[PDB]
Amino acid sequence: PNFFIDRPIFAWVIAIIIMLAGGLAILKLPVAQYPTIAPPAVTISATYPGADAKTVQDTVTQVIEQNMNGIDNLMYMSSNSDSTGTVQITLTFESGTDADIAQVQVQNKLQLAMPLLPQEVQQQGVSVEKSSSSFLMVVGVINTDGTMTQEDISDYVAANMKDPISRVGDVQLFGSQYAMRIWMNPTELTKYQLTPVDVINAIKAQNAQVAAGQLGGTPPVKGQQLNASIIAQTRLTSTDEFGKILLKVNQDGSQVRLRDVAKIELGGENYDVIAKFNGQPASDLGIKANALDTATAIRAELKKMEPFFPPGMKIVYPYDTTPFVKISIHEVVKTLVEAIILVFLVMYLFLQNFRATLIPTIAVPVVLLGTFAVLAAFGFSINTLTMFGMVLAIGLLVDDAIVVVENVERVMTEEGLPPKEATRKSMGQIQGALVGIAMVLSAVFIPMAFFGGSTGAIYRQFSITIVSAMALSVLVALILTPALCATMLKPKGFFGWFNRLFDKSTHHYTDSVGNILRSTGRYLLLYLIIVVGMAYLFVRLPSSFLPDEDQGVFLTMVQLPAGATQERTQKVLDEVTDYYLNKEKANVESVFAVNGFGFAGRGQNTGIAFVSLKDWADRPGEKNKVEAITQRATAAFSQIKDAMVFAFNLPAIVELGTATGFDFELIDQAGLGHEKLTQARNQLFGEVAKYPDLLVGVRPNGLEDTPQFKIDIDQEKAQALGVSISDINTTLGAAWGGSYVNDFIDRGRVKKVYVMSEAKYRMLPDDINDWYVRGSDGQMVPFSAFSSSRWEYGSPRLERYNGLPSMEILGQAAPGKSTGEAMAMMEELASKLPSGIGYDWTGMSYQERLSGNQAPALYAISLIVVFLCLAALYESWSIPFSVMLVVPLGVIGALLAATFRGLTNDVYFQVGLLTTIGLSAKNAILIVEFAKDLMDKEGKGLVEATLEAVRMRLRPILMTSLAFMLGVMPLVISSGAGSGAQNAVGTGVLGGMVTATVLAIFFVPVFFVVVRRRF
Repeated sequence: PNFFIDRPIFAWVIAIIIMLAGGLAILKLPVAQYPTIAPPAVTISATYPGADAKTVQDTVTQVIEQNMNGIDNLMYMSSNSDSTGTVQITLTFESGTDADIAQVQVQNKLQLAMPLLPQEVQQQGVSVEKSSSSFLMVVGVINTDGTMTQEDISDYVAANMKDPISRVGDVQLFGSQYAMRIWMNPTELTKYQLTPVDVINAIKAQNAQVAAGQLGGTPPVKGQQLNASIIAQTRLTSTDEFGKILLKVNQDGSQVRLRDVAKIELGGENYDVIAKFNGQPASDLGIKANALDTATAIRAELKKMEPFFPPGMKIVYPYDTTPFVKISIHEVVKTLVEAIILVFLVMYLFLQNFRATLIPTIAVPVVLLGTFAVLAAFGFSINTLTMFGMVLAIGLLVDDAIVVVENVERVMTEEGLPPKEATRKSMGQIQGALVGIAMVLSAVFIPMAFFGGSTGAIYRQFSITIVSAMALSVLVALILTPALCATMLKPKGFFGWFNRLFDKSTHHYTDSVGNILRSTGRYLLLYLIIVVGMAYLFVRLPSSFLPDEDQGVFLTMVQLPAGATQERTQKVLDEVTDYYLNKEKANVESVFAVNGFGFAGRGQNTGIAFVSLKDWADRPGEKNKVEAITQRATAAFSQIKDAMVFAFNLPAIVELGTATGFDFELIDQAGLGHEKLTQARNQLFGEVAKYPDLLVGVRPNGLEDTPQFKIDIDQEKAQALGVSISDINTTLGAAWGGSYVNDFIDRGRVKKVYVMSEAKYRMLPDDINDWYVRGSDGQMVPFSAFSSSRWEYGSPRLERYNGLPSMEILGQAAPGKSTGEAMAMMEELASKLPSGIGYDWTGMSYQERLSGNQAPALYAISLIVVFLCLAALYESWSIPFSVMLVVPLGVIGALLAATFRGLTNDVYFQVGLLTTIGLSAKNAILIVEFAKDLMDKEGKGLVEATLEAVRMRLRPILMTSLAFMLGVMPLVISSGAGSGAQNAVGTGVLGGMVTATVLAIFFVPVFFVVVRRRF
């Protein structure tokens, strides 16, 4: 309005205020390369020392799966069961809910079922926690001295850091804590006729701590004048003085002390997990609100102890992402900077007035700040993509300002109107046009919130960003612009030539237009031909979900055959470290190799290797680039190999994996039995490999049967010999498996006690015979007495899906094939199989199929609402249609690019499409808005009004367009870190806009012409 044509500063102040607010935003908000994107998933952990997967499923898990019931938004419930007595159970809860609450919903249940359970486990640990696979980061620690061991490290740590640290979704500690370990000598127990049972018991007794009452505490006596507390034993505090743990005394008189018949050692709480950083032994932490603050408070909690470390105690940040992120963000900001400073001069071109250009110079930043303050009002996680949203906001931000600029400029110079009335005339013209364009453009991005999914939220954030940005841009366009002009604007040979040439060219081209408008059929047909090629492209699409880029690290798994060791594992893992360090040294900065932690649960035949790399400024070799490195290492690890080795990159999202892929999950409905499930499953592998035209990479994520060694016990003779079957089982377990006897103390820290057989006696079938047992009467006896032994094959893995023994199938559809038709193939093959066999999909292969294929609804709805705003501006049923025909034009321009260059589809792509769409609209909008009134209220010739409108306005349509174009260019120009997404974005919008803008100038007129002459 002109409320501000009373008052220059009132709006100056509004604006300074709003920018100040956006500035307030800078600090109080989050920072991340990505927002919260996954649904909230919960996990349960359970432990049973020394047994089978089948064992627990039949003892522990199956219970839980039975007695869970009544839990909100319970999407689904998967469960693993491994043969190290470990269970991880994952329940995903429907999107947009509260972990903090369902965690409890679930823990109450986990506690319904506990007493059903053992005392071993019930006492060991039964934990509830939350899902996070992608480790926020990692830390490693090595002994530079190279003199001590990993358990030393881990013990130090736990005594020092982990608890301070945990006060953060998860902390994981590879290794274990100092726990005392009683390595049992069986031979000498036989000598002295002892089953370990006596050992366990004597230990339970000689290591404890008990009440002592007090002296005269509660009711005293008359004249009593003293009170104190008594104290009994404590927990024995040394291996040495467990050596003193007395059992027995010989009849001769000699006693029986423990130390003489076993190794009393410090060792692992367990260790089926080992680490070596650059090959040198070390230990670690996997660490997981906020990203940067997290990192920095962590570095702080670290520094304190940094000087307090023992000698040869060095840290490492082997697996990290933060600096990557910051660098990406910083340069993506340099982007904005350069894009704006371009405009700074693009004005000077057609204005040449050091203050003809400053209103735009000024406004934009204020608007970006308004967007900051938007997300401030609503939080919404300042982060990368929501920042790209700022990038694309630019030209929208730009247009209306450029517009008013040239409007007033022409009104004054073309005619000689003082600033006030010149401007207010421009306004009497253009007031509502801008409202129109804004309401239009919003019709594109608004409809996306009602679109659901993790992508649902991606679109929510990016689009609401875009749209609020436009809102504020408009508002200011309608506030301060009107006065700035009459605030600094009074009523070359390096550019004079250019103005000359511009004037010549505009006349040449408008003349070509006057010539061609007479011809319509040919160019009319060309429009449709363009549409057809557009559809040809829309069908020739490659397709994806998101890209992945160098992040300073990557990974490689290692799988050995059934039957394995830490040793045959670690030898190979060492060959790997050797390769990476020796042949590709220049980029291989370090390595964090591991032994034990598999990717399909945990085990022995599994290993994982993290790879850390050099700086972005010293890794320019495209040949020795990230993915080519992996490529060539693969061949290196597919040649002289006797074990499977995937070697590859890190998908840069929290466990979403291949989106063109799928993960089928087969289930035994009705008591068919594990064996039949396996049979039909391998059978289906063999049967489905028949169609390598739709279905590719069909491997099971589960693992195969394995030699299980059974020891059958003949109850009869056991009873016959005065024996406790319990004594049998207990000797067995305490020797071979382990046992949580009790606790002891060290440095105010309690710690565990295990009593397990010495190593070299507990490793082989024949070793069994070395074991004896004390019958009732008292005489040591072998297992050979009553023990049968044999072999078979059973699985070490057992998975279940919501109640039921289930198996997994990792697969992918052909690239030019949706995952849906692959689901059709899978159902066709499997549903044809015997009764009792059901199935389901999951994860991606579930999520993306429950809601997919709605984006067309977005675009139809936007189309509609835009038609509406059009007729609103026009009160014309007929006119709107014309301008909508502008949609397709920019489209091809982007589409063709994806083939003109090696680029593909994603979110970014849909987004740039919608963007260029709204932009072409904006362009034609004000063109026609002019021409119409220029006809009606000037009574001009319809065609003549078109020509007048285009002539009076040709320079800015060029200006703003090309300006946004040049602002976007650098990305496509830009390479290096992050350049993946950067270029992916910069490409499509240029491609589309070039076409849209270079072409509308000839057909907007024709569209309107034919609309009017056929109506």
